[PDB]
Amino acid sequence: ASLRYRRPYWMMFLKGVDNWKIYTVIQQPDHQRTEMLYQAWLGGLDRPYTRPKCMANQPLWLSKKRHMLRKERLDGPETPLEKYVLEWHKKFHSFQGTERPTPDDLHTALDLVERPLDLSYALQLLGQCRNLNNIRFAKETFLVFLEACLRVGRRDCAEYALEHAEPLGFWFIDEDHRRYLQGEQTWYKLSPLDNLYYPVEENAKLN
Amino acid sequence: GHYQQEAFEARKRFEESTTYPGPIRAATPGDTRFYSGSLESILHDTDRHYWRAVTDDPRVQHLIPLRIRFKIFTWVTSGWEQRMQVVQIMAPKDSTIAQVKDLVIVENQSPYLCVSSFHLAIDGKELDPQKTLGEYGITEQSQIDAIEQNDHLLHRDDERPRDWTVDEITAEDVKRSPYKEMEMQPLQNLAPRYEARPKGYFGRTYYSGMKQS
Amino acid sequence: FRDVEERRHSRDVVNELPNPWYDYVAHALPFPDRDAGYPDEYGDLGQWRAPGGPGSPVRGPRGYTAEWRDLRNPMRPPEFPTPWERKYRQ
Amino acid sequence: EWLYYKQFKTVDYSYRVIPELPEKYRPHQSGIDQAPLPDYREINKMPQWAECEERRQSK
Amino acid sequence: RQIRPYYNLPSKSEHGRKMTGFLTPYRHWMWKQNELWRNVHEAQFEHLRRVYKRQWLESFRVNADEYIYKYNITKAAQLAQWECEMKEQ
Amino acid sequence: RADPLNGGSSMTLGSKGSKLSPEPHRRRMPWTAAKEYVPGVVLNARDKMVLDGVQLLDIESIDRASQLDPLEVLRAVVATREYNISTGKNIFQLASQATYNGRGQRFYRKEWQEGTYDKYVTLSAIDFDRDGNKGTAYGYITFHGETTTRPVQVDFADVPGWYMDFVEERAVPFTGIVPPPPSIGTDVPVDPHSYRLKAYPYYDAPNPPEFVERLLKDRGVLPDTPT
Amino acid sequence: RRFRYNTKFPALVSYNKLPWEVVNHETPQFHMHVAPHYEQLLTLAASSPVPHIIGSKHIDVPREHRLRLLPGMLYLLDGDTLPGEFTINRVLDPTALQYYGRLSSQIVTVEAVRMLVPDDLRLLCNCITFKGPLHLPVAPYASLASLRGASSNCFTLYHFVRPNRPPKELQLEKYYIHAPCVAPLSEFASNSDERGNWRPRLQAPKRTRRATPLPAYRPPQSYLMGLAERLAVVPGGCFGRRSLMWGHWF
Amino acid sequence: ARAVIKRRSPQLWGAPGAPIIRMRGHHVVWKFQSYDLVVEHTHKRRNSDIRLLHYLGKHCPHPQKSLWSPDTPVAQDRHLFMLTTVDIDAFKYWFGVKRCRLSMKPWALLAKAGLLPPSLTQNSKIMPKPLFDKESLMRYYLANRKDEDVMAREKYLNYENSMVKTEEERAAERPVAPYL
Amino acid sequence: ERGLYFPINHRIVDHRIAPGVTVEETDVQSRYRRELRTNFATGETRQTIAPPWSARERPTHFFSLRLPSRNSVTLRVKEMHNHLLFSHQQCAPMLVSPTKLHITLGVMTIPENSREELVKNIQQSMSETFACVQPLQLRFRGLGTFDFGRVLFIRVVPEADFGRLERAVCDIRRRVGGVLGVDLKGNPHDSYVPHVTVAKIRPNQRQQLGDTIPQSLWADYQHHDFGDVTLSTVDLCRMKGSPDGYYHTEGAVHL
RNA sequence: UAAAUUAUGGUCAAUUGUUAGUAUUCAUAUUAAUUUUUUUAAAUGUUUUAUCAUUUUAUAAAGGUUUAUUUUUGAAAGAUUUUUUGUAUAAAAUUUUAGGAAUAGUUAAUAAUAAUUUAUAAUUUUGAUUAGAUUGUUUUGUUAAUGCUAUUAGAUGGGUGUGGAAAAAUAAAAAAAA
Ligand SMILES: [Mg+2]
Repeated sequence: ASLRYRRPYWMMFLKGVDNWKIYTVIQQPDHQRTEMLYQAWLGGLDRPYTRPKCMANQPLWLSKKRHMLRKERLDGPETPLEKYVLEWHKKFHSFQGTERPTPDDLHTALDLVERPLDLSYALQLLGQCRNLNNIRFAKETFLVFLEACLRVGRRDCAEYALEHAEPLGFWFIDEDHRRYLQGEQTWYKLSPLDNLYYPVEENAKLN
Repeated sequence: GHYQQEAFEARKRFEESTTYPGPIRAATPGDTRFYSGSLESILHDTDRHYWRAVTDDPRVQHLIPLRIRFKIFTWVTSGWEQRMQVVQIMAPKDSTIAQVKDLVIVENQSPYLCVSSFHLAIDGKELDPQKTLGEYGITEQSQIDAIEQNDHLLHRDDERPRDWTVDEITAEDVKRSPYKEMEMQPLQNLAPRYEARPKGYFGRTYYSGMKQS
Repeated sequence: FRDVEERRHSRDVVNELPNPWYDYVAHALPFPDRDAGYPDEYGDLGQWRAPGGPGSPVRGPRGYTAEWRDLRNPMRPPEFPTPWERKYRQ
Repeated sequence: EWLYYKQFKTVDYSYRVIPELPEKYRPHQSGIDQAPLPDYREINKMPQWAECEERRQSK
Repeated sequence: RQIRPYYNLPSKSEHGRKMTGFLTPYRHWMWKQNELWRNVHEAQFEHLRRVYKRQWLESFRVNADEYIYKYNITKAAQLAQWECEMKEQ
Repeated sequence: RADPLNGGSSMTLGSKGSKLSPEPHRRRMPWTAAKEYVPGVVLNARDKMVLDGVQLLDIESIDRASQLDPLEVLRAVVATREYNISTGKNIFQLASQATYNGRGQRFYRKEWQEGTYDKYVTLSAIDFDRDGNKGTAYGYITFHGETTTRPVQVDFADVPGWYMDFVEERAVPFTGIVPPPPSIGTDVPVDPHSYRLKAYPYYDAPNPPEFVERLLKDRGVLPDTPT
Repeated sequence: RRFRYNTKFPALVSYNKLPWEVVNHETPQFHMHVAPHYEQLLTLAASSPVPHIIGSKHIDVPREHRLRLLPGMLYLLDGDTLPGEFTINRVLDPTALQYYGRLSSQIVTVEAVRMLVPDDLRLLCNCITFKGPLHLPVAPYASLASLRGASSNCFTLYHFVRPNRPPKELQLEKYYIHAPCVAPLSEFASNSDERGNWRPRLQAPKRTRRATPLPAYRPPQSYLMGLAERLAVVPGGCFGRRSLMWGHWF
Repeated sequence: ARAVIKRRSPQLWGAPGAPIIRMRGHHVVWKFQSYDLVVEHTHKRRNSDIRLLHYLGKHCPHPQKSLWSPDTPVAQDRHLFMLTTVDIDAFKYWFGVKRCRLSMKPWALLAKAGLLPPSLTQNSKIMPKPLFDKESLMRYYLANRKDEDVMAREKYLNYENSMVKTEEERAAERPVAPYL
Repeated sequence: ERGLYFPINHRIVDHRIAPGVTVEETDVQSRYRRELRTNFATGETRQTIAPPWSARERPTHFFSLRLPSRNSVTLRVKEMHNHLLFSHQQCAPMLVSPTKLHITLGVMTIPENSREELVKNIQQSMSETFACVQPLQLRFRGLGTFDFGRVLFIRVVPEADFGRLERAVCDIRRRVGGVLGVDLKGNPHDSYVPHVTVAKIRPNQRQQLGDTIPQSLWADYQHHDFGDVTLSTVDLCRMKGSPDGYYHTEGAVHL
């Protein structure tokens, strides 16, 4: 069940690419013009361009150039977090990029939430940070997550994250915050300089 | 190992011997050019195509086949691979390094090897172009390589030749010397056919002299 | 298995007998040791020819020699008086 | 196994994968022009659930 | 061929063969027992192969020695006849 | 060649073995050299239906219209995490959850500690690419108390079958360098109390009674009647 | 086997030649290639005297002879000094510094490693400084015996090599004589006064009980890749002989 | 190593190699059927004569009465005869020196002839395939074990030179006094 | 496309390299035709091999066939020298004087301490061996190289009187180097090849005149005909021509 | 320029057609074969594996060749191990047609030359080159016999050139890693 004799030797160990026979017979006139038309259809170049001499995959430079020139969704970012999503995609989602984000970047992204849409975007970015990049969390990531959820009004997301934080990867959950979020305590943190017990709806008692 | 030292000792004592009228030229024949098989195979100066059961008198070698190893970046379909080429020159017994360089640049017969000035080195030590092989004690088994002007920075991608697989080749670049020989445009006959090997030919890692698994 | 089998084999009287198909190989050389019925150089069959003829490879070649001493005149009495029949002697 | 490997048109039935080559494989000559760019001014509209929960928060 | 048990690991892949090449630990153990019987026969087979080679080598040595003796006698006779004929010539 | 199994006997085609020698049979192809392998298809066949409980948002789908409720997004993240973990665990997933990327820890597979087999790897370094489940790892492979002198790149660092037990003492900070484990034979003097050998070069485990009974039942020497 | 001359393809075109092995100092594979040679050289120096390995001071060579004499030169110094006309690079790569783990643990803890590059970029000086005395014994006649680092305390080793060269470029093959140490024999030697303390025994003690048996064997529960004898893999996939089967699941 | 494999008649390790002894015979009416033990390569072309290292001999798979022998009252000697003509020297040369292979039918025929042990194919359904245990094998090995010197001597006699020269032959061969 | 796909001239395989390193480890690249160029084409002629002990000390005397200045070869080489000087003026020091041309039959080193007794025996042997041979005729044509092109000489093809000449020179070697001990550069049982030296690079001139005579100087005259010359005298001479402007006379036999 | 004999040796040579003045092997016999009385298919799923791959699986008829078809041990056999030793592409001879004349990227030297080197080049009436015919040097039939008359299956250009070797695009009487 070896294709080394069915196809040219240069295209061995090729998986995922569909119809390698197209690249085997690409030297024909009609196949060559079809390939040229397809590359022009994908665009990104001015001259009539074709695939290299013997390659069943697109060149890395051409693929990266087309990826960068690709029109991106969300043209108009309203909030600073909306702009931060664009710049994060620019830096840590470039084609063939070896860079990996940091929990400092995650905290900066999460601290810019103002709208519930901003909260949804930040939560999705956190989830992809922990699933795709698999980045270990810091001590205060859950603190900033709780602050964001409280100041955006999402109690249920905080409770859902608390109930099974271990699948979420939150290796540090404070006893004060767990008691507050499990319906046993009315406050979760105190301001050092202000000496008041957050949230404000609880501060209305102590004052 | 043992052959070189015993041959040197035998030659030394043969030179030291004084009671010898000399070998008979008629009795000692030379190598023949005609023999069976459709291949012209050259052997050592002490070997003959015919069966010679007697060991002839040792002789001083007046023509050493110096073999110089050049780097060569052949174009494989997967990518550029750096390999080794050997250029063999026939230099006299007392040829200086200057004439050795002349011989190697006249017998390289490769467009890429002699592109720029280079210096001959042995085991990493450069050779002085003023003294001859007598000072260095160079024999036919000596391993000599060459270092070019820009081989000390070949690790840089800019110095490395740019393959069309990962790098973009411009309209000005297709008019350059190597990239004109290479053809990025797949012709119907595919005139520039090169050696091809799969990306997974050596596995997940490249070729190495050690084990990484 | 080998030890039990050889111990069993050594206990049988019918064994320890020569087995020509096993203890030796008769002739390993390709060519035979004597011609047998193959056509002669003249084209004659084996039945029409006998060995030892001119086609066989050649056998090859002051005083008195060593074979002169044993020869004696029949007039002189024989060394050993074997009673030969007169008819056979003639 | 044999049913899965039959349709790949293996002459010797050697458990190989040789997908058939269609006459029209690329979309451009299959009959479609450039891929339609999505309406950005429509996809940028905030979703109805988002508006509802925004109003709920404002409550 | 190589036997593939029904109770083996099912490759949950539609793009390839429906069964894997692995096996149950019991299957590995029972395979070793079967392979042990294969070694019992082949070891006798290999030993018989070597002794047959030795016998053939010895027979070749003896027969070749005899043939060399006879051939040398014949060629000496031929050369003697040739030199006698040369003297007569 | 190098490893003529049962000598050069060629009684059957299977007498030579499935593979003739550990070295590649053809000089051209180096990859065909004999090496330990694990089932790639089974280990990478991650559970697909387990993600059918809740929808998953695509990375390139960033438009506002396709955004979902944050609770649903968190549910999707949990589903993706459990989907990754369902088939098993790889050292790239254990390293981020262990301090100092788990340097100096002992990693072993499930089949590496079953039966007389006993092998593990002492982690020395891990390089992470963009993906958190990909990259490379290097360490010292230890087999029955004998360890490699130089670090080697681990094989199959991506397949979800790895296990590791976290110990703080063996953790090595980035300031230091992971030390190779001592060899039970040469480096540290042998002691049965500290370590006892499970299999020696001429050892082979006795036949278990359950396997013996199953083989006899299969061969039919033992009586068997259907219920 | 490979015993054929090239006649199928022209000599000018290298059609199936193996790639030449090249070591780059921008990659950790350089440390991978060089570290075991370093530890072997240190062991040889500690066991037997080695010429040209001890360095009183940094060698001074003119520029013209710099590429002629420096390459292949390896020695050691007592002080932590660096040659001039070299830009310094510190090893901040954990993968790069991982390869010196055996040297640090078994032989001598390494304090730092630095790569020095000249202004002309035609050389590489690997300078590795070890802090602390050698863990292994040092003979009084050895080269390291003249080094004050053994018995500041840290001592460094300098190695010069041309960049972008085959692994044979460094002349570390000659430093492989396996001179043994006399650590156990020195105890019984005449100079040491433990000869009377040591008590030899000629007869083995009598055995009263058999050795404790191995624990109960449990067959593996996971699936198996197959027999190693047939698959031609080494017992544990690491070392051993294919014919001699051991250390596997059975 | 072919683009389209001849699926009907495949082989192993390609052609041409591993000479193997088989039993070739044209498919005719059974009453006129007779095979030919012969050594040939693993791969054969349309005509078998292309790859024919040596010819071993005919075999007639027809039990026949011994008409050549006189009518004897011996019961065993009056059983049917299955005549087979085989070569010994060439068979030994190809088996040992060249290390050829054999198929099951020639192996069974040679086992009947006494040249080879019984083939793995022929087995009695009455006796099942046994199993082995390391402890019992070690116990038997300790119970009986041959001496290393004698085992080395017998191995040398079986494998290396066996026709040795004793002191009587050496004394006979040694030169006579006049040339001493 | 011009001819055969693989020319016969390019099917060269080198056995000086290891067997298994040319296929994969490396590829040797060189022009192998230069070393296989035949001696006939390159002008090399196999001179008698001198033993190491006799190859150190410089020669003292040499046998030559004395010829009158009027002989045809002298003017043929004169015209050759004229052509060479007209074509290139830098080979004049390499070219020898036309009056210093002789046909050498043997070279030897007589020590100066005991030269007086040896020269009498040599001259009497020459007289007694040439008292019977009639004057010889030799046809000179062709060019050759000795000492790796250091010495350029006119070849002497076999012809009439050449067999008598070689028999006479063998007898001379037997009667000079055989019975009495004199250092002959070659072997007494070997025959010296006669030649007349037209060009030669001195060891002192080796510093600036290159290492060998380039072949283009005499390529056109490599097979030139220099004609038939009759020799009727022999002379044992010494390397001293400057003082008298002629060959030094040490022994002479009017053949 | 002498006979034979210690006597058949050394192992089978044997011809058959009833015509038709004569000349010349030519109607009708015998053997061998074809022909009537209805004898007479070339099978469809090769297999294993580490899974979108890799490993093993090398001469069927197609194309019309007479100065012509020639080569490997690098896979396998193959063995304590490492290691080692060698090759080989080239030849020679036999070559058809009733009425018989020119043939050509061409010969040699040189060389890892020359679409553009040097030379009085090479093939052929001792039958060439194109064209027609036919798969080449162990096969039959007939006869007492130097003859006459038959024979088969398969090597038909390259063009990312994998492989040890292209023989690589349906065609078994080939058991192909338990
Ligand atoms: Mg024709």
